[PDB]
Amino acid sequence: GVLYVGSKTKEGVVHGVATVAEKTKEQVTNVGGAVVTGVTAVAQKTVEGAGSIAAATG
Amino acid sequence: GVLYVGSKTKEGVVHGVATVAEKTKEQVTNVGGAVVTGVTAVAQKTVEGAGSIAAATG
Amino acid sequence: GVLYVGSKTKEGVVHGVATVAEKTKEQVTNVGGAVVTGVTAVAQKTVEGAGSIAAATG
Amino acid sequence: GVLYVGSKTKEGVVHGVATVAEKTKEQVTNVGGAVVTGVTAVAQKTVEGAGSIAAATG
Amino acid sequence: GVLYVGSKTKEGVVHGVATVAEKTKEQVTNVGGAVVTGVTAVAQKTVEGAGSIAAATG
Amino acid sequence: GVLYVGSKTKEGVVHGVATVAEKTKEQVTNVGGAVVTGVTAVAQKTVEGAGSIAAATG
Amino acid sequence: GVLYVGSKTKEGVVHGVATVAEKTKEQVTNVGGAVVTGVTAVAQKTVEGAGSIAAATG
Amino acid sequence: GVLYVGSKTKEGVVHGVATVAEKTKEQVTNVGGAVVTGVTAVAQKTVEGAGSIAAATG
Amino acid sequence: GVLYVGSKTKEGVVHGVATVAEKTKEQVTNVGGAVVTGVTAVAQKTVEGAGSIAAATG
Amino acid sequence: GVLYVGSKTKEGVVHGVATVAEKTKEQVTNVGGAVVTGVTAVAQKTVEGAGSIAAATG
Repeated sequence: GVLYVGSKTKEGVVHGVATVAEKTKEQVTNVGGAVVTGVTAVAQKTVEGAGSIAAATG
Repeated sequence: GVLYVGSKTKEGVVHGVATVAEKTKEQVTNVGGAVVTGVTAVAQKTVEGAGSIAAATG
Repeated sequence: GVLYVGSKTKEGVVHGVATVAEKTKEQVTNVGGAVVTGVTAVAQKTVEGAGSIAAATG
Repeated sequence: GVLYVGSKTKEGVVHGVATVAEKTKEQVTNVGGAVVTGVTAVAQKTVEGAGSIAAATG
Repeated sequence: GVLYVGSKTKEGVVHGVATVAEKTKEQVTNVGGAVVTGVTAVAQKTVEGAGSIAAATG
Repeated sequence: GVLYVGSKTKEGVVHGVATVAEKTKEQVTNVGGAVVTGVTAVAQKTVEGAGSIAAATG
Repeated sequence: GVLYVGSKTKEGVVHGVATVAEKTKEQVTNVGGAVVTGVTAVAQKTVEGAGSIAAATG
Repeated sequence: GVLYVGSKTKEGVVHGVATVAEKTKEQVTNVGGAVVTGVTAVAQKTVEGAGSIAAATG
Repeated sequence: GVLYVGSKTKEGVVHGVATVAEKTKEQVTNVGGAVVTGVTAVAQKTVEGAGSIAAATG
Repeated sequence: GVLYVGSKTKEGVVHGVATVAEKTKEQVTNVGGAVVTGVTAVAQKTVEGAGSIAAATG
C-alpha cells in the first residue's frame, strides 16, 4: 500500500552495527539479510527469501 | 495499508547494535534478518522468509 | 490498516542492542529477526517467517 | 485497524537491550524475534512466525 | 504500491557497519544480502533470493 | 576580593524587566543604573556614580 | 580582585528589557547606564559616572 | 584584577532590549550607555563618563 | 588587568536592540554609547567619555 | 592589560540593532558611538570621546 515518510530531522548522527575489541582472537560479523542505516531510513520486502546464517566453530 | 510517518526530530543520535570487549577470545555477531537503524526508521515485510540463525560451538 | 505516527521529539538519543565486557572468553549476539532502532521507529510484518535461533555450545 | 501515535517528547534517551560484565566466561544474547527501540516506537505483526530460541549448553 | 520520502535533514552523519580491533587474529565481516547506508536511504525488494551465510571455522 | 561562581544550571529561562499593557496612554521605563539579566549573572561596582532618575509629569 | 565564573548551562533562554503594548500613545524606554543581557553575563565598573535619567513630560 | 569566564552553554537564545507595540503614536528607546547582549557576555569600565539621558516631551 | 573568556557555546542565537511597531507615528532609537551584540561578547572601556543623549520633543 | 577570548561556538546567529515598522511616519536610528556585532565580538576603548546624540523634534 501507501507508505509516506516526513522526516525533518536536524543534527542527526547514526551508527549502525559496530564492534569494538582489544586482544580478541576473533571478530565475526554476519548478516544474512539486509542492513539499512541512515538518518532517515526505509526498508520493505527486504528479505523475501530465507535469511539464515551459521557461525559454527568446531 | 496506509503508513504515514511524521517525524520532526532535532538533535538525534542513534546507535544500533554494538559490542565492546577487552581480552575476549571471540566476538560473534549474527543477524539472519534485517537491521534498520536511523533517526527516523521504517521497516515492513522485512522477513518474509525463515529468519533462523545458529551460533553453535563444538 | 491505517498507521500514523506523529513524532515531534527533540534531543533524542537512542541505543539499541549493546554489550560491554572485560576478559570474557566469548561474546555472542544473535538476531534471527529484525532489529529496528531509531529516534522514531516503525516496524510491521517484520517476521513473517519462523524466527528461531540456536546458540548451542558443546 | 487504525493506529495513531502522537508523541511530543523532549529530552528523550533510550537504551534497549544491554549487558555489562566483568571477567565472565561467556556473554550470550539471543533474539528470535524483533527488537524495536526508539524514542517513539511502533511495532505490529512483528512475529507472525514461531519465535523460538535455544541457548543450550552441554 | 506508493512509496514517498520527504527528508529534510541537516548536519547528517552516518556510519553503517564498522569494526574496530586491536591484536585480533581475525576480522571477518559477511554480508549475504544488501547493505544500504546513507543520510536518506530507501531499500525494497533487496533480498528476493535466499540470504544465507556461513562463517564456519574448523 | 575573590568572587567565584559555580553555576551548573539546566533548562534555564530568564526574563528581566518587562511591561505588558493594553490601551494605555503611556508606557515609561527608566533605568538610571545597570541592568544585568541572564541565566548566570554577576555584577559588581555597577553604580559607582549617583543613580538618580526622575519621571516627572506636569 | 579575582572574579571567576563557571557556568555550565544548557537550554538557556534570556530576555532582558522588553515592553509590550496595544493602542498606547507612547512607549518610552530609557537607560542611562549599562544593560548586559546574556546566558552568562558579567559586568563590573559599568557606571563609574553619574547614571541619571529624566523622562519629564509637560 | 583578574577576570575569568568559563561558559559551556548549549542551546542558547538571547534577546536584549525589545519593544512591541500596536497603534502607538511614539516609540522611543534611549541608551546613554552601553548595551551588551550575547550568549556569553562580559563588560567592564563601560561607562567611565556621565551616563545621563533625557526624554523630555513638551 | 587580565581578562579571559572561555566560551564553548552551541546553537546560539542573539538579538540585541529591536523594536516592532504597527501604525506608529514615530520610531526613535538612540544610542549615545556602544552596543555590543554577539554570541560571545566582550566590551571594556567602551564609554570613556560622557554618554548623554536627548530625545526631546516640542 | 591582557585580554583573551576563546570562543568555540557553533550554529551562531546574531542580529544587532533592528527596527520593524508598518505605516509609521518616521523611523530614526541614531548611534553616536560604536556598534559591534558578531558571533564573537570584542570591543575596547571604543568611545574615548563624548558620545552624545540628540533626536530633537520641534
